[PDB]
Amino acid sequence: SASEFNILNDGPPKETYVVDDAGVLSRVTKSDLKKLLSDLEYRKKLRLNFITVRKLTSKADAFEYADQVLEKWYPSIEEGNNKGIVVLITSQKEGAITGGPAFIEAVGENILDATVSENLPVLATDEKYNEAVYSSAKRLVAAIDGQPDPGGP
Ligand SMILES: [Ca+2]
Repeated sequence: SASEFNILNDGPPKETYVVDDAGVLSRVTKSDLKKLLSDLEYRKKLRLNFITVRKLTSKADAFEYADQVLEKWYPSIEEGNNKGIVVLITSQKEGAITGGPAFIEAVGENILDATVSENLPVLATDEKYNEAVYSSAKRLVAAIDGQPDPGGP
């Protein structure tokens, strides 16, 4: 699909932290994401990007595609070490999260697995894409900052 290709092709958003290809997020929430994530990057030197896509032309799943984006956008560990990539496939109500070792290590498997099995699928099923993405961003940030886990929906 032009979507699957564009997302890969266009590379990472170095000004915004979001590629809303499915167009399911409001400009206000995208502004709030940029603020939250630009602050995370300033403080912890971790660059977390969110990607929304309606459907994947290929048969690959969310995690497979997330990994494909990580490797294409950041083709070396020097570039990808502190990078995190969250994918949300809106039609499937499925999410995935991948990243470099430093990013993965900072979040922890507990929160990584919880965000993808709770916040993302649950909120998107209820058509709350803005909350799905922003609550996930908040939950991952809390894990990174060693703060109390806000929990899922
Ligand atoms: Ca799309």
